Amino acid sequence: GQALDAVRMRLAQLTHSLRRIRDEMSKAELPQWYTLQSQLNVTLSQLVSVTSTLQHFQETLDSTVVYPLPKFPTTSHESLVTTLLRKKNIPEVDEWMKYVRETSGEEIEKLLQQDREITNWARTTFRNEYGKHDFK
Amino acid sequence: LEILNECHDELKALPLEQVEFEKNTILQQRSKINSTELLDYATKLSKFTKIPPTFD
Amino acid sequence: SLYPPPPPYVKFFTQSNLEKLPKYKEKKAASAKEEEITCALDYLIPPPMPKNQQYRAFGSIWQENESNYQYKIQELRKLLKSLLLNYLELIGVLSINPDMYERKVENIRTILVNIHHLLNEYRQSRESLIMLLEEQLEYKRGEIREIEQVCKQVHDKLTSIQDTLRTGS
Amino acid sequence: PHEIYGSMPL
Amino acid sequence: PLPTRFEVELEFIQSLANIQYVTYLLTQQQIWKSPNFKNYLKYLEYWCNPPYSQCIVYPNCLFILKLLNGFMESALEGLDELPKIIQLQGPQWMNEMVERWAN
Amino acid sequence: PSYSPTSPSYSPTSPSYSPTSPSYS
Amino acid sequence: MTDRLTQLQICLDQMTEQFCATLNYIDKNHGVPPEEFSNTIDELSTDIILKTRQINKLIDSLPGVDVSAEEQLRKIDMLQKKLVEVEDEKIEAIKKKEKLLRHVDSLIEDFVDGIANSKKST
Repeated sequence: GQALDAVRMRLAQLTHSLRRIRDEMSKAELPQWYTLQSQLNVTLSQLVSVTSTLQHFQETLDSTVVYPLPKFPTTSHESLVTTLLRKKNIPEVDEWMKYVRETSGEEIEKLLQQDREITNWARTTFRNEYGKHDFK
Repeated sequence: LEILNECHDELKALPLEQVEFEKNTILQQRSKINSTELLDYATKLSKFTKIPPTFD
Repeated sequence: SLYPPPPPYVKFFTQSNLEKLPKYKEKKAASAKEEEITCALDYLIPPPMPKNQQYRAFGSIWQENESNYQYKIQELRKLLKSLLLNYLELIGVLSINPDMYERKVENIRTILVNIHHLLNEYRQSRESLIMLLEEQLEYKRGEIREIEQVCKQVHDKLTSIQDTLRTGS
Repeated sequence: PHEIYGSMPL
Repeated sequence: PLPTRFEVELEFIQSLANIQYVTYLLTQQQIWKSPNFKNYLKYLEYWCNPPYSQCIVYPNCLFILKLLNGFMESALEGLDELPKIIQLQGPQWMNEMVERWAN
Repeated sequence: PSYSPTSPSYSPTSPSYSPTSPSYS
Repeated sequence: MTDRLTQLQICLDQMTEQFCATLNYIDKNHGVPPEEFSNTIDELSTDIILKTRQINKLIDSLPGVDVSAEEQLRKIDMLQKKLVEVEDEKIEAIKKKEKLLRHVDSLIEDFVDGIANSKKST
């Protein structure tokens, strides 16, 4: 419950930041560019923290089993239950990665290791380039 | 003059031409359609539109 | 799936087919002077009504001034009296020898079933037309009569005012 | 069409 | 036996009255994208006159297709609002259907 | 305490994307 | 108002329900004191008789119960005819009422102009 509690508080503050950026964008007059950058960076790094913390506690979330309350009436709130129950993605993202995979399209493994060696080589090359010139 | 003015206003409130076009439209609509098809369609919808009291 | 697929011919008719339909039907009429599907444009031609004027669906069949009933009344009255008499005889059967009571039960039901048949010929759409007829007729008469009443009272008030102003002259 | 125009109060 | 095209088109028209069917049909992209389906929808318009209208089982779809007719110049967008709007506008649309027929 | 609660952001108008297919018997 | 055919269906349904209840009482009560049972059954039989007499007085009170539908056809046709003439007469009635109405309006305007130019004449 502790992990889900931390997820709750962090997601609540993320939703609060979203409500903020919403009600300062809803104005008919656009504020200064710099305030928009500050709000963007803060909210976006907060989203990063959301992702990282959700990553950290996957085991606690998975272990939990969902069950409706005995006191909760489904006869009158079945629509509300179904609203939270449904999880299928929005369609546009679906065909989005479908076209993405269409465009992308032992052989695969050796290309994978070739990518490994290119990555390592590029990292070493840029380390050497940084070391070549004194930046301090 | 005031009271006859509200008498004029209330008489004008009760309707002129619009009522007679509406009555006309009623008359050609009734004349165009035959009663046999209307009664058949009413009988066929009597089961669906009218909810029986014994339908749980 | 839950939802059956669209009809197949739906996909055959594009905008080009719609715009070329007039010349196609003109050519078809000129040539002509169950319909075989020799061209993709045949479906837009209105389908012909079946000669039998019948339509079958789900195992069921389907196909003037409003645009001795006393015999039926007395038959219904005697049937009701006989139904009450048979109910009395059946409950007496239940009283004395109920083991064969069902032997009469369905019999009574038949009479009840006959009553339903007696309703079928009496079927009521014209009666509903009549009742709606008189209700809107009386409503429009009420509206009309209140109209002449109110205009007449306004005219009477105007005449009284005219007399009053003439007296003050 | 004119029924609505003639039937509404000012 | 094989049903005639009359039966299948009439059953399609009467099934168009279902909100779930309309939502499912509009869910797929290619159904609305393809002009064939809307061409067939406009072709279906000629059933609002007798004696074809005498063969219908549920008159509500008569407006729905007409409402679907409006959909070709109102936009897909509005698919989400379809159940709410039909539930809200059922009273007045039923009243106007009754005015068209019962009077 | 709590500076401000969150505004109700329910979206019942969302149509949902539940896949329905195993209806035929 | 309630159509008498719907009342007839309600009456027959109530009659069937009353017979079912009476026979259920008989089946579940035969064996209760004889006097109370007899009194209750007398009440039930009086209910049966009364239901029968509303059935009789509703079945014979159906207009058109003893009238052939074709003279209803002519009477309905002539009803729409005389209806056509009655809205026609209402058309002339309303048009002449509007005529006298704007005669009244014209005299109102003339009298108001007379008042205005008289009280500004000094």
